[PDB]
Amino acid sequence: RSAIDTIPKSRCTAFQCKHSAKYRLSFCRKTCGTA
Repeated sequence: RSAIDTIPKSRCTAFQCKHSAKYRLSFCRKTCGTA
């Protein structure tokens, strides 16, 4: 339950941050403040 890649190297992942949206942002966003 930790980061994935390119994201805010912490605990945000499209596997959490925003499940049905990883193909919309890229991976991380809402809980990632990155995209």
